[PDB]
Amino acid sequence: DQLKLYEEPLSKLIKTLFPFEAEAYRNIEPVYLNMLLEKLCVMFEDGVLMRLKSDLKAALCHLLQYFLKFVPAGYESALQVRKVYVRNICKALLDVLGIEVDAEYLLGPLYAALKMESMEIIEEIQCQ
Amino acid sequence: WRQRSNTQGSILINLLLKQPLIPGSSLSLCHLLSSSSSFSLSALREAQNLAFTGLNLVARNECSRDGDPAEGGRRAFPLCQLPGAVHFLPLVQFFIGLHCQALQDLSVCILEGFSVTALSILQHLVCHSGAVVSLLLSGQGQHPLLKMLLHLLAFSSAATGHLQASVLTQCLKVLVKLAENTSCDFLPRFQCVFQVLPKCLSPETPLPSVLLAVELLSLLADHDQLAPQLCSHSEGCLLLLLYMYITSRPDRVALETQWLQLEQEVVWLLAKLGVQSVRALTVMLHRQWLTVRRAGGPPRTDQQRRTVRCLRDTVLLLHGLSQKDKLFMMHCVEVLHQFDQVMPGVSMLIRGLPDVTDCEEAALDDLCAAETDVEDPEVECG
Amino acid sequence: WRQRSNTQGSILINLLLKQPLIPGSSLSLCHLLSSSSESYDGSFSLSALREAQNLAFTGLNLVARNECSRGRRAFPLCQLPGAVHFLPLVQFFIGLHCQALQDLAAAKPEDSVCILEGFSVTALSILQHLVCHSGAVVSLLLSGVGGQHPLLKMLLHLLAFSSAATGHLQASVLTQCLKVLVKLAENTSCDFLPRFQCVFQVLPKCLSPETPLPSVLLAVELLSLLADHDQLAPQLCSHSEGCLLLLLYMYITSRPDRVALETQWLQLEQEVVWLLAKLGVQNCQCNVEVVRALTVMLHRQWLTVRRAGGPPRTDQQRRTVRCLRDTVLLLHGLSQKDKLFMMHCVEVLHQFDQVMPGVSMLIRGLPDVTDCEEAALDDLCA
Ligand SMILES: [Zn+2]
Repeated sequence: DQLKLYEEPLSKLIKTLFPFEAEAYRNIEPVYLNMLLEKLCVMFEDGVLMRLKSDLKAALCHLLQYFLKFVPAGYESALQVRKVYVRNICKALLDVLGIEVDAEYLLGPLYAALKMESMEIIEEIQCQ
Repeated sequence: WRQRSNTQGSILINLLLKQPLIPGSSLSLCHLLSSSSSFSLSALREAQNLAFTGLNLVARNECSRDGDPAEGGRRAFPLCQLPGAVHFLPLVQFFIGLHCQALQDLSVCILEGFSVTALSILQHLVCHSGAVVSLLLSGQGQHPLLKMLLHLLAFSSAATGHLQASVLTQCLKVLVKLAENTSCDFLPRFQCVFQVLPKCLSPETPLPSVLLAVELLSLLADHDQLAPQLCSHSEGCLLLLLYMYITSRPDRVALETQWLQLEQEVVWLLAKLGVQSVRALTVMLHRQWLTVRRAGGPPRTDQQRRTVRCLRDTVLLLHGLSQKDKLFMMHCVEVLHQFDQVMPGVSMLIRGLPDVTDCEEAALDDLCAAETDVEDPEVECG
Repeated sequence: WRQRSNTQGSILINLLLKQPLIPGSSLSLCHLLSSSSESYDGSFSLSALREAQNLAFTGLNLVARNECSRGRRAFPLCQLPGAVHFLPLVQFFIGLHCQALQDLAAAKPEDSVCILEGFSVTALSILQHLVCHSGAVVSLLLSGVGGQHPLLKMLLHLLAFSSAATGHLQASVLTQCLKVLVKLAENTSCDFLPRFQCVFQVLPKCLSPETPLPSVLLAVELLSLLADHDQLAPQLCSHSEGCLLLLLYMYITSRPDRVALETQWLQLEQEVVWLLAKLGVQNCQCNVEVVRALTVMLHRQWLTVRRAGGPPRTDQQRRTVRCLRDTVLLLHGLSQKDKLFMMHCVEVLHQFDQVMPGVSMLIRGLPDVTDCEEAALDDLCA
């Protein structure tokens, strides 16, 4: 219930500070969002998706989306640092994928991650 | 709350040691020390060592700890004392002195990129220390960097170009930061820097400098002595230029989102002008009401949500002016058609918002210009 | 603790930020973060250079925000993440001039590799700092292919380069990389100790007489760190030419070129006696030579202290007399371990016999006397 009483304001703050619209990252300093990135990383190391009670988890996954697709890679931290970040991320996402009742707030994250993977693969096979 | 955000509450050395805050030019700070380039390596390396020492100090600086009870004053959000950036100030002082010397003569251009990176540096500095900004303002020519940055503002007010165009933006950033970081008592000594703002209010200045200037105008109008002094100008009490910038719309590459930021800042400044005590309001309401009325429901995008709130506080300002001054109605006759069409539209649209105010709503019930007509002749129509 | 963690992160970043780390080397951490680097540009392009540089800048931000907490590793320094993120830039700058030394060896250029080597001196100082308070980068290095870690491979490569010839730049960069290496050996565990066997092959060229005393001193410190391994302790002798022992003792006996003050001398001797104590607490002419060298060092120190007994008031004086104490205990250990001691020390035995009553009187003069050393002296009496 302690979670419940601030769940929806928390998610609203996520969506507002991290809107879907691109360029939303330019409003905030990249070191801010970089420490936010490592924060979300260590959160997924905690398996928050299992450890939390309310799936409305959906907000943190939407934040993960904000990081991945709207915010470019290499702006907050380096592309290798952000890469190992999202590596730990998607590994934790797999661990929680093994056991879940609903997938809607999780399938989107995986889609975004594999999408960026597809794009970088296309770039490294730019013409071959 | 034990780390006190020493790392965030510091200079943000992570920010100070980060890829160019400004767009491009790929700088970082001692890259400038690597760059051997107040005209000599003499005192250049002195300022470099002072800045490196100040950086090490701020890294080791824990001025505020566990909650910061030491920072006191009427100034809200007193960052911390942070004597470290004081030692970093001589480097930007020297670089901006070189820049001002390169500006006063009809030279080189790289110093100007170094200059704007130094301005970004200053923005970072005054962002995280109240003692630093207090000495920046206090120290006639006190703190020659302050007078020379005023001279930079004057140099950029004419013969804009592109480098000085960026200098406008970053210097307005640091001033509005210095202004907002200063208490009410420092506004009287900030009046000397405020004297330069009218040149930035010239019809030439680009939109980012314009919106930063409006922010500075608001910060100054928070003072009770700075507001009448700024309104003591000639043209329109220094606000005619601002109002005609609303109606004029000088830039087309400037996105209407940035224009909306400008508009909200202007209307909030004028609302503060009311609490410390028409053509432009009507034309911006015309554009914004067209944009919102073309949409059939609540703004799903954030930009149009801000546009709707802009409608809200703009009709607030309109009813404030009308109740304050009855000359509002014949200040409206020249734009009476725009007004009589926007007012009912924007009032119905805000009625579409479930939340209520009853003050802005009382304003709606007060103005409520309706039907804009009597009837049109149906005979020989179209 | 996390407070101590934040302080140690601040200490690391400060040791990175300062005046150029290695006094006299006008280059600093920035000297690497933003480098013009005019011309291996193939393996490390200018784009790859800026890539390593912003990798490093991000890592520096992280260690500014660091909270790295803490039998395998001797001291729980930090286990700091931003260290391996500096690892890109230092890897770049250390493969730099390593490729170039390799190319100049292939030719058998210099004007550029002098600057490259100054850059790498600064980089190796950064390496020492990031093995001062770390353990993520310290453990990651210890994880080789077998095989070796890439940065470890390149540093060992340029180490063999500088150890083969002790010319202009090689001596200085060698001193720096040996500092790095002794830090590694201090911060590693017994499992990674056999990985430094390649360093055991590179080391004879380091303990050559032509190498200056700071370098060989760091090499002796490294050897003493390595001695704590049943696999490394046997890696001393049974090799006729010197086995990194005959060379050490001919160095301490006949100091080459002696271009240093007196207290600079006997630093090697202190490290040597500590190393031999380490070996003891664990017949080459590796066994025979350490006898006459120890006697001659004890003799010269007994002269320098007997010429003016006085009180141990200067730090070099107490250092010399403590060196005398550990030296005579080591000589007693040498007499215990070998019987040919008296027989094969005859060429210098007289210098030992004259010192014997004087050294015993000095020892008895010390208000602190370890009974082991007293009885050892008594056994040395005949
Ligand atoms: Zn031997």
